[PDB]
Amino acid sequence: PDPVEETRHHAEVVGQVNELIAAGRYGRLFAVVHFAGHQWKVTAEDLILIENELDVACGERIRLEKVLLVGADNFTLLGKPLLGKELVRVEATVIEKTESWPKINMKFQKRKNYQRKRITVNPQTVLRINSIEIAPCLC
Amino acid sequence: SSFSKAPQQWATFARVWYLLDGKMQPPGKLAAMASVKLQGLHKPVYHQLSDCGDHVVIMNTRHIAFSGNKWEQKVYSSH
Amino acid sequence: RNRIPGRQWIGKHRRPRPVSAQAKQNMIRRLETEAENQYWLSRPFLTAEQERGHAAVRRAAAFQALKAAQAARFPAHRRLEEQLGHLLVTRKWS
Amino acid sequence: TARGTASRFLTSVLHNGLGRYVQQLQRLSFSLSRDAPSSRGAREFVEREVTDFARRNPGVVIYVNPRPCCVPRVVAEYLNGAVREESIHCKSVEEIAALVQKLADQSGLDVIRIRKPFHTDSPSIQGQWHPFTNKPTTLGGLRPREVQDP
Amino acid sequence: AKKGFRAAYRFQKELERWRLLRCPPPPVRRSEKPNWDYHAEIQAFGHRLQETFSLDLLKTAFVNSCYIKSEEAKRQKLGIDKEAALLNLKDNQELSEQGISFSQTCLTQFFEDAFPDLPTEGVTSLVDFLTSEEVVCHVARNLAVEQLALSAEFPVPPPVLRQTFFAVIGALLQSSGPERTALFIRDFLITQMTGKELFEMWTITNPMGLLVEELKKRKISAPESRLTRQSGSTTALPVYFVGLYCDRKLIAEGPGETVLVAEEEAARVALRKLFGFTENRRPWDYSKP
Amino acid sequence: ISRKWEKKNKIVYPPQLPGEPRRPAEIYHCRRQIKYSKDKMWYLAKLIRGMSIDQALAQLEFSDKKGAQIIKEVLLEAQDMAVRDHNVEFRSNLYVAESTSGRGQYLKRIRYHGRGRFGIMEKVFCHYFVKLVEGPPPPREAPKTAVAHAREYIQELRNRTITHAL
Amino acid sequence: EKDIIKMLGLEKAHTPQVHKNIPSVNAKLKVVKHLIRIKPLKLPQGLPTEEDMANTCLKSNGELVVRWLLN
Amino acid sequence: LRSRVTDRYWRVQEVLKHARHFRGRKNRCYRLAVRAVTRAFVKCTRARRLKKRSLRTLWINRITAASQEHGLKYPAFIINLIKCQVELNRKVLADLAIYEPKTFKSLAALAKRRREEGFAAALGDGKEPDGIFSRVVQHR
Amino acid sequence: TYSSLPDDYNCKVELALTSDGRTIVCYHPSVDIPYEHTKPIPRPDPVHNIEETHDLVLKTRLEEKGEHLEQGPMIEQLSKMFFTTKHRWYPRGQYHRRRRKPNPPKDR
Amino acid sequence: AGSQWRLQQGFAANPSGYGPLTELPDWSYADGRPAPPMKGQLRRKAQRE
Ligand SMILES: [K+]
Ligand SMILES: [Mg+2]
Ligand SMILES: [Mg+2]
Ligand SMILES: [Mg+2]
Ligand SMILES: [Mg+2]
Ligand SMILES: [Mg+2]
Repeated sequence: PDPVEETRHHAEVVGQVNELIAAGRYGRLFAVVHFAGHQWKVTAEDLILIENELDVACGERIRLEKVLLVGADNFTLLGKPLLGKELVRVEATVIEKTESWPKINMKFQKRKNYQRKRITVNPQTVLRINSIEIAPCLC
Repeated sequence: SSFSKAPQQWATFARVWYLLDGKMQPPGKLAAMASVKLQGLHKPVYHQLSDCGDHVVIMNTRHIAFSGNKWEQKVYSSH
Repeated sequence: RNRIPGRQWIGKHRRPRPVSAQAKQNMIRRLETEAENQYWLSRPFLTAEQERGHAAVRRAAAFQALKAAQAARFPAHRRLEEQLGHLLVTRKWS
Repeated sequence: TARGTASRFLTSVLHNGLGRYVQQLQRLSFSLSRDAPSSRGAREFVEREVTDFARRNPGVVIYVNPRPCCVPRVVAEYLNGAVREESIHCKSVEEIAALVQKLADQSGLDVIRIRKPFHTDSPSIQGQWHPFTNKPTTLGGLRPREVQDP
Repeated sequence: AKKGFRAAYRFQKELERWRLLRCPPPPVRRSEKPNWDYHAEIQAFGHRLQETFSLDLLKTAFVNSCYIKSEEAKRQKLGIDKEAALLNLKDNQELSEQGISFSQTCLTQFFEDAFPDLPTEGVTSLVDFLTSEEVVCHVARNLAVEQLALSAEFPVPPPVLRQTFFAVIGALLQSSGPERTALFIRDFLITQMTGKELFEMWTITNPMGLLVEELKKRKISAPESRLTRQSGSTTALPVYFVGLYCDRKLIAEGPGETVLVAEEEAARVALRKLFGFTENRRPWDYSKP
Repeated sequence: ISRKWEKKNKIVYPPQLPGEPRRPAEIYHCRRQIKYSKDKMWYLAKLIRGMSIDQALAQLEFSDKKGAQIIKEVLLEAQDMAVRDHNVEFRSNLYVAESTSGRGQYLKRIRYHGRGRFGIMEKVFCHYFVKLVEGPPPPREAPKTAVAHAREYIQELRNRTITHAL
Repeated sequence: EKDIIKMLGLEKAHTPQVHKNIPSVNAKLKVVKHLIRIKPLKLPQGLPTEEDMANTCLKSNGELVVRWLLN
Repeated sequence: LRSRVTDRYWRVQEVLKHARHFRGRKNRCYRLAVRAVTRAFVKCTRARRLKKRSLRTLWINRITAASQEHGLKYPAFIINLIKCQVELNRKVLADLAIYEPKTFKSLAALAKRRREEGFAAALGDGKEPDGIFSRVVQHR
Repeated sequence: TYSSLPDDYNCKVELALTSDGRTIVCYHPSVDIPYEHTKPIPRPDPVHNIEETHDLVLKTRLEEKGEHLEQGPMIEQLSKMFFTTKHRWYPRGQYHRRRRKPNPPKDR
Repeated sequence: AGSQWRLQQGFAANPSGYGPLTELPDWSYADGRPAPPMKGQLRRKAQRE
């Protein structure tokens, strides 16, 4: 399509979605958030297990801003490569700061009498994602 | 989809029958797409442990067209 | 039915393994990189005479620091707290 | 190995942290000795850190029972009913504080292999894939080689 | 005979383990175990839930009529007079009635405000499920309400345990404001429906019949069932998709093993969409009011 | 040696409250140091599992094994204990709940071959254990029908979930 | 060739290292010119000062940006 | 002073507790158990390394399966999505494929539109202004 | 009306780009199966098979006749019914039966 | 993949290289006060300096 008409059509779609998000006509929201080096597909009232220790006390409420993707039943917003902090707000609550089950790492070589056994206990953190909100500000 | 738990699982893992005509079609190109459907490599829910798999019905298999001189050169051997 | 005599990669008779189209491209990609490597080395900023001892104080200081650190190797101090701290083994609640 | 031990899914007890956060640790009981040299770490922890620890965590009840023993122990009970035995035998003061702090942050569920690093209820937003979610519909729902009734 | 004592004693630790496995001990209350101090637990109970309780109210809530009757039999058995103190111990019968009446009223207010389309029968099923036996007993047991409950025959019977849990609600109602107790209900009783779906808590047997009645209220004539998609009609595992069309407009679609099963599932989806109880619905708000 | 089967008859249960189901009787009996072999005695023991005492004696009446007579004596003397020592009426109302054979103490001898060689000979002794329970014999399980196989297979296909899903 | 790599600070692969363009360094690079990638260092904003030492970042194309992600 | 090992019962119990589920005489005899237990741990670590590879391979098959359903191959779906500066790993794309059929169509629709713009530039003189979706936005 | 993919099966995807350039939006509503593309419900398919009256003088008989075929003919009947092989319908030994977990973990 | 395209546009070959997806803090407190810096980010700003 001609870019002159393409830009004009894009304005209508953005306005239509902006009208839809401003009236609160969206249902459940899901978001793809980058956290601790991994990308999680996260919706409200979920749990995620973080493999690295965090310096957050239990019960604290934290906010995540690396939201790659957000969408609902009738619309979906893509980032390049991130969504602005003023558009989508995601909050999570720390629940458990625990240690992983004993994992075994052993190396063995034939007929050379070489055995190495070590047990790894990786500290872990469990997060509860409470709410995902979308602001109605969208150019 | 707001389906109940039982009918939701049944719909996702449903078996689907496909029809594939063979009128002047090489068996290799006929088998390439037929192998995918049998395994279930077309479902995004694929997994080898699961029993996902679709029936395939191939008709007009007498009219296949081997490319080149494979009608006289290719041999099938058994003991 | 047809065997490769002896080991299949050593000796007078080997495997006829040919070069592939992928292998040719890998050679060319490395050749193009090395062609650029020998161009940036062609024209130095300074000549051989202009670099005669331009950075020698730093080289001398670097060696002197190495001598100083290696000459400090000596047993560490021994204090009374280490010896008297062993008596805390039998500390009791009275 | 994973095939030898049991497994469980990532679960939070009583849907904790959704409406409000409740410290799942319930009580601790210290079994130390007043004369045993191996109980020195326990005794130093009680004099200094126990009083401050109780203030920070008002939801736990701390019991100290100095009795003749050789291996000091600390027993932690959680709300769901799990009791975890621990040994503080011959440890430094800061090691006891780290060990007790770790017991305060644990949910109390059994420490075994967790099959998935996430948990979700109703993940099928905007529908879940079924083999009919991307196939176009034919006029009249006719089969590929079906003859029309009229 | 090997010299030593560590080997001899360490095996006694193993012998006890085998005996327990072969003959498991009957469950006993936490009170009879060596570490127990009742007043300390009560104070910690209030701080754990971040609520302010009255110590007189809680101790009144944790004593059941079963315990009082059990005590009196012991007093008569020993022939020791304690009627002045034992008989003058208020039970939790009054508190439980206050808690149950308030909990049903508070839960109904939440659902009517959040789900305007739920009928009177539907909302009654929702509140009854959250205040049912299995849901409340599970919450009470995991909240250390069963550990502090004074009653005989441990483990506490489910009817008794539910009585004690709502007694705590009654104690909280008189200590803090009614709005504070409402948050307590939201945090520990509304959260029990997370993940669960309607018609798993409100069981009905004629979805098609109920759908037509609801459409009459909404002024829609009648649904019409049409077979949308199918895959295999002679196989032992057929798949059918029955869709409901009113005035030639699709409103629901459901799969199933057979047409009769799929058609009912189509009505289930229609009812879930009409009553505003789908799976895409806005998640329940838990933020501070 | 170990003797625990004999002591199982000394267990005294607490009295039953009225309205509870009637407790079926349990009689434990055994014989020690039988000259018959362990493996040979097992086939006879496997024969009479799950059958009532009257038909169990009938089958062992005509068996040609040397252990058939030994087992029949054990059942007959165990039946007398059930009707006299215990309050088990209807001496025909017993079924063999469990029967098995254990190994006893062996005697080692020398068996000669020739060329000055020898082999160690093991005199074989075995034990017999039988438990009789009052009541009609339980009904033997029939093979799974066609519908049962179909029900399990359809149920198996319905338990499937998306592996490594989210 | 191993020693020349070691004495040029190129022990770890895929880690950029800056060297002068004097003939003394170029003499060693010519020996191992088939094991390394050489690109010029570009300075769009010039040499960093003592104030902007901590904000420097080296892009892939071979330029050093003095001010990286301001504010 | 004759020193004898008395805790030998616990010496062999630490080994047999990991071999309780084996088949044959490896779950009872200690000599046969240690060789089985030692090989059990070695296979545990090597499979742990392969666990990441296998799951990555599984995701690509699901992405390819869900991309072919829209008529777009996997190689075209990935490179033409990166050109839109959408940094989604293969883990979440597989999850979007199964539980988000609508959204995965938009990503597939986005990739096809981006791909059709790349071909137009090559077909032209190369002086065509970058496509409305092909414009590069640099954050700095 | 421009779309890289047809709007006939899953949804009517409509892509757009924000004027700022940092966000890509897309309005993707569902598409519903039209009435003309569906066939009427085959309700009375086993109309007479389900409810058959043997006679009008005697009460109907629920006599489910059975053959109880041997293990041989039974397996080959089921395998042809479910389009599987015959090797998985045989039972297994006590060793495999006992090692199955009585209470497998359950999610959701 | 497509690392050749990213190098052409000036970005890193690996999306984890000095991009906006890595430098920025991944979490912060709800009230708004900044979170403590990452161990990795501090180390990466020491070799650059
Ligand atoms: K050779
Ligand atoms: Mg050879
Ligand atoms: Mg060769
Ligand atoms: Mg002789
Ligand atoms: Mg021998
Ligand atoms: Mg022998």
